[PDB]
Amino acid sequence: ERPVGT
Amino acid sequence: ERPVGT
Amino acid sequence: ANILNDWYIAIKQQDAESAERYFEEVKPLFDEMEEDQEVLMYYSLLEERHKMLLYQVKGEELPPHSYFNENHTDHMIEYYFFLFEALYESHKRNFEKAITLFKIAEKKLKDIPDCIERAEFYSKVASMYMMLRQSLISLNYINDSIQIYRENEGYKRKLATSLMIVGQNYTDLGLYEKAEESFLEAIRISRVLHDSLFTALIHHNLSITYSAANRSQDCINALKKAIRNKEWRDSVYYINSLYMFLKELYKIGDVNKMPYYYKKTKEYFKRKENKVYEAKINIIYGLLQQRKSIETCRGGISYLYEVNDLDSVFDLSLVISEHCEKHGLYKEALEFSKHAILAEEKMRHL
Amino acid sequence: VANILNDWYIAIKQQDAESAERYFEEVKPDQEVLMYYSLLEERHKMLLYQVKGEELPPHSYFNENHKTDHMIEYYFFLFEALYESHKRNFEKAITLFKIAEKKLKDIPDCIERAEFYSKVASMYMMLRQSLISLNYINDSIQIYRENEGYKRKLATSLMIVGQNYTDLGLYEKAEESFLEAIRISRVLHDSLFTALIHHNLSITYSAANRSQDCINALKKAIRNKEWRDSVYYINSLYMFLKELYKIGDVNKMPYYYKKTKEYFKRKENKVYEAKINIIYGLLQQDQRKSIETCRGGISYLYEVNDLDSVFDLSLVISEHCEKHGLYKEALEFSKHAILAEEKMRHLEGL
Repeated sequence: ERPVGT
Repeated sequence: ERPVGT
Repeated sequence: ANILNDWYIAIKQQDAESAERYFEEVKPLFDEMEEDQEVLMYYSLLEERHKMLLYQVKGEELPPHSYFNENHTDHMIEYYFFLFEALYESHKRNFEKAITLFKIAEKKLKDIPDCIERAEFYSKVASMYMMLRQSLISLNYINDSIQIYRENEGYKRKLATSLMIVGQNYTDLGLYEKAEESFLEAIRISRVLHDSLFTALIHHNLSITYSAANRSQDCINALKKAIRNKEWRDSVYYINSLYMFLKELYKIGDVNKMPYYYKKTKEYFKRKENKVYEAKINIIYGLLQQRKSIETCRGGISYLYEVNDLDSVFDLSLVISEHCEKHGLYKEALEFSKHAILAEEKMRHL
Repeated sequence: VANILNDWYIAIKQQDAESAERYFEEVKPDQEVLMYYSLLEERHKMLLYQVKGEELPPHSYFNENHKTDHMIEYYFFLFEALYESHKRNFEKAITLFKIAEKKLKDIPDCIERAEFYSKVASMYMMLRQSLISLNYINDSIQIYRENEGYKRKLATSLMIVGQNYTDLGLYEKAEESFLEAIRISRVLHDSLFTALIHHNLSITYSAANRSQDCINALKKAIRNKEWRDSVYYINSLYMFLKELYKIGDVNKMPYYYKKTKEYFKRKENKVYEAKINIIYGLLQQDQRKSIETCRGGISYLYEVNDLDSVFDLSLVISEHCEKHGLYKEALEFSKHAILAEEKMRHLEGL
């Protein structure tokens, strides 16, 4: 899963 | 396989 | 134009409240009024950038219409045009074009001396490379951004966001303790800032690190703190939390709590469209159904290859493989074991 | 003496093994320079291992040792980074490299910088850290390309570039790099180096499923008498057996297998013993014996931290089982391939 908000 | 001589 | 520069400063600070005020104030100045074409291009580029900001930090949906859908000589406006298009292609998982557009912008950046602009560029390149699990490259870039952000005032939101990239990079390197420390520092910053939506966002991303560390209850607890925020639940990112819930619940076998979160996914999809996470949720929940399960998993995996979401293919192929292995379906377990290798090798190729 | 030592070290930085061997014999006939001489004696043996395939001494100055000139400390950390890198203790190597990198900031020799970057790039390529390795080696190549006497270092560096490209799925670009390196060695009239580069090129052909090109390159390598006397001979013999196995030419393997036994009679190499045993175990007809041989070789490769071999051979074993309908075992080694690759990508020490 890739992080959000970057 | 990894190369040699480097 | 100075208003445009101030607006971009607010974007470079991730101050969405300032950004929206600049956007509302500059719109009359650009109602068939302003004549200079480079200023009109600057305003057109900043309008895209502002929408990307509102998506990044507020979880507001991106407009279907991009100025980049059909537009592809100030050395600044050219750097801006290539940088903002790299972001548009990066978000669409068109990483081949994004990397090229980034390298052109990096070359021009040699002639831009603004330290915040340089930190801004490095943090966007680091974000894309982290999306490819190119962790060391991403860290070298982001480490320069953090150095700048820590030594200048007004960039605490940017320091926090940067720490999330560091943490994910650490998580991709198996450095889960250092990854947790980075997210915790980001959390402190957001509580000092009194930004509870940002705090929810950081908790969601931290849940990815805990999940990768097999710290499942911490992962679920972090997701619970995120979904306690109402703005988060109303955002496009709500579905990401719901998906991480189902996957961690399935991993630990607490299937009795999965219908609860699954039903909320239906309520999200009732109002917001997100085909990537629809496929991902369908894959997870479908594992509870045997042959029907595999056919649904094949459709979801195939769609994720199509939109180039290889990290999800890698993630879910491991889960499907473990599921099939446990049920004695070794041929199908190997088939999705192989999808995970293929997804990972393709991710690293470029 | 100090001038002889620096000339001796310069010859090492040019990979001039003949000069280095003459300096060593000339200096062999109680100060800080004793550390300098002991440091250069280690480096010289690492060169002879690197370039001639001469065995490394059993006792190293580094295994059982304990401020000085800023140069002697840079050398101590760099040369120990090389010692830990070859033992696949990459965690320690990376740490020792970062210390040397800092001290190198106060060393103004551009060739020394090219020397450092090229050793860091080699280590990252061993971890399939391709982009980081390319950034380092590309800087070394520029320095070597603008300086006279460093044709061997340019050639060696192109092999690191080529391997990085092969790890990135860029097989045509990888071939180009090795071919440019081969031309350099023919210009140099260095037939041992030409054999060495052909061996490494054979890895790229194998990765590209160009099996006949792979075998042809290996044939050109083993024709060199010096190559056959080197420790690297077994690597070619192994690459022969593996490629003969892939294409089903089982009738030609007894010829090369007989050659491995003659190598192991004179030299110990448990890593390639395990690797050749796995190839041979794939020819075993008893399922149970075949898998136990693969398990023994793979598990031993985990023990010595040769995860690239685990990844490579587990894919070969998994494909072998897949073709024979043994899906449970195909998955078992499919899983080993993911584990090896994820751990290779991890840096749980640094």
